[PDB]
Amino acid sequence: QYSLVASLDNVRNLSTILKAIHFREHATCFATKNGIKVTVENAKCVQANAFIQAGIFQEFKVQEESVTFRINLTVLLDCLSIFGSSPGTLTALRMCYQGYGYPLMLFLEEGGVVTVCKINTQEPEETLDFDFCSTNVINKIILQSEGLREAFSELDMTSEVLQITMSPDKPYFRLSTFGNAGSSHLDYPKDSDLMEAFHCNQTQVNRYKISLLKPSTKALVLSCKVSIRTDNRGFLSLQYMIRNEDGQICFVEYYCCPD
Amino acid sequence: HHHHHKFRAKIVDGACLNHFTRISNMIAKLAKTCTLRISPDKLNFILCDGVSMWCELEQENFFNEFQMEGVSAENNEIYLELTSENLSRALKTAQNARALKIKLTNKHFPCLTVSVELLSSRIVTHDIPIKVIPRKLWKDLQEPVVPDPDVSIYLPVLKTMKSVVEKMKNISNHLVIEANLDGELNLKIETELVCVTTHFKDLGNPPLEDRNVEHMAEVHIDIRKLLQFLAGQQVNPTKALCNIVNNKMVHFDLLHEDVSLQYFIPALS
Amino acid sequence: MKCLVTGGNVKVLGKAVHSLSRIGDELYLEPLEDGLSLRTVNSSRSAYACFLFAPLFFQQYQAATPGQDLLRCKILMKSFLSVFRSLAMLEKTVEKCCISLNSSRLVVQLHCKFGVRKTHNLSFQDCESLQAVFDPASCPHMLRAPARVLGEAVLPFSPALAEVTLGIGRGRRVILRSYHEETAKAMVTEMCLGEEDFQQLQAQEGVAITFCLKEFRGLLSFAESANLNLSIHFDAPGRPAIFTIKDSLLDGHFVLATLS
Amino acid sequence: TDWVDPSFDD
Repeated sequence: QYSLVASLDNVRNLSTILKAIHFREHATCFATKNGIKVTVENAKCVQANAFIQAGIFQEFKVQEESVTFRINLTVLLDCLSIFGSSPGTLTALRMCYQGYGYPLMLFLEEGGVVTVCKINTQEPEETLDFDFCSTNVINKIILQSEGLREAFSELDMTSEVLQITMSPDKPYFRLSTFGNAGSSHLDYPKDSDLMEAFHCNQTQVNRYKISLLKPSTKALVLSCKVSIRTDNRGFLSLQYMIRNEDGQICFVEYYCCPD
Repeated sequence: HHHHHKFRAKIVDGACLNHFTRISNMIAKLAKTCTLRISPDKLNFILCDGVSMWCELEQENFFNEFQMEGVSAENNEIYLELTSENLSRALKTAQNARALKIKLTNKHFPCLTVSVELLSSRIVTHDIPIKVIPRKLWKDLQEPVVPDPDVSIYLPVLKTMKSVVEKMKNISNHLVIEANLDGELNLKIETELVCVTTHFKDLGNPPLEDRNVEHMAEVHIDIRKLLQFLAGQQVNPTKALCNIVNNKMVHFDLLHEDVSLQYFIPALS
Repeated sequence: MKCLVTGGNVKVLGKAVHSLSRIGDELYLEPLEDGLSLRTVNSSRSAYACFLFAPLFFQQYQAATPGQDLLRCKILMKSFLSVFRSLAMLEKTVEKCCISLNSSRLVVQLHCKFGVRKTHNLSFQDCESLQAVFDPASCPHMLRAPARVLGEAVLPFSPALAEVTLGIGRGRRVILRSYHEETAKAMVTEMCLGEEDFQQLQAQEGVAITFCLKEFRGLLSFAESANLNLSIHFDAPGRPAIFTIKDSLLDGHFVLATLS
Repeated sequence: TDWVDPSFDD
């Protein structure tokens, strides 16, 4: 009967990753046999995708070969964390979506206490397609997230753009901002211990609206590794390898158009 | 600007000292202004806004020295209005202190003077401005008349309630709290976009034209006032009763260690 | 000018900038023969703060800018504070800090772990010297105590308390009392200290001065985290109070006006 | 919409 049935012994395996893309009020959800993909977009330039594969869930059954509904992400996250944001004391989740015109059902249980949520779903609007293929990627860098987490959290937000330079030559990998105070450059050498993979065949310099890229910090903090790619269009791809509380690996992705 | 009443007290027991601090901290959250009642055997903190609060301390259980007298022997009481934050700030020094002295003074103006002895000796003196309430108004500062509840039920873990309520606050400001005589209590918020219901069970009920045990008594309240009360409960009490008068009021009867706390939240509509 | 800072002194420099930022909105830089001078004043110029870093505080110190006159400049405090805003990261990540004059911008390079380099190109304004002489020895009254003692003394007050009164009472007691300018009354808080807490107390009894606590916290915070002694030199009410700290290779002194 | 295509050296 139910189009989508998902269950978790630990609700944080869903809520934690969703928080990393929470920079808009609403989000589009896609449920296939692979798992759940939640998409958040803004200004038709930036898009964040959270991927929670079926293997994460203790139970994940889907009927039709694609179930898509839009929802209030803020309300969803409020409900998923209804028993607190800092609990061996877990909170089980059972997620049920009947179909079009029906609300998303959430059954959360902690210590015998049961919270039942029913969130109405809106008309899904067309999800942007950034058409980002690996066969068109010019430069690619994989970094240890820990050594970049706090340096990124500090980039001057008074600046309008974040300029990313990737090059086979010095400074190899540079993040630049241009705010009121002046110029600021953050450089990572290709020989660095933070640099796990360096594949820059061509010098590329792209600029992106920093307001669009700022929420990706949330993903960076949760990630253990981060992959940075630009293509022949200048489009940016940020992929975050996230290890949840069960040691399982899920992914968050950020696309952003050039400025 | 004279007053023929007086009050002097002292705390030397560290447990009582920390305990006295937690209470002032709790009160500061519930209201900005509070009335302190001093009697030869008790201290009361009174709120009467529209939420009422009756907090009662038995003096012998905190003070090793305690002495007071009202204006008259017949009416041996003292009613003091003060800003809750002032007492809280003053008593934050008293936490893990060596000794605490409190005294009614009138240096520049009538004050509740809190002297705190810190150990290197260092003395911190807080002069808490107080408003002496005339005897005429004492009638408006008595114990609240407790109506017979339709349902009385033991509260769940207050820390669990707080977590649920504060997250529910992010969604709506109108909360329905309901309970029956079958150990069940629900917290319900409901908007056009989302309905949220939290189910507590096996809570138990205190004993004593009887009603169905499954019949649910409820009341619509301001969720911020419930959250106010729950946030002020840093520690889970030895006794936590939830009394509901259907569509009129919820009454919380708490007893933790020495301290009794009566909190009343009126129906919103 | 070129100033190269290494080791623990990097965080120390950062703490000084933090301390100065709680006084004024503009940071004045002036490399001298006896070291780098960082100064500021509050909006009404009723407060004056100065940190002097000895040449040997730096791994490399060149006051002169070859081809230029001697640097006398000011930068927006918030801008300079931004470079050192997280002290916890200064310690863990930053190994070296280089401050130099490129002739357009003031360059601050942070040489960090794993070969990471962060470069700040700050804009500045050529301006007047902020040097002003305030001799402590001219003050009749003084006291000295560990900064942590005074930190404890100020703890009971509200964080929003603007002004505090420092006074000398009977029994050579040192009194800190909250000050309030007068239709609802404010709670008066008085911290009372024994002279045992003080390393030196040279002040007639009955003498009291009222100054800005917010600004006093600024200097005190630096001296606390460095575990240094703090001297307070003062005179009559209405006359400025001079707050001094001394380390092996740096000097810090704050000058605060007092109420009349 | 397509599932994630990890670019990590896994």
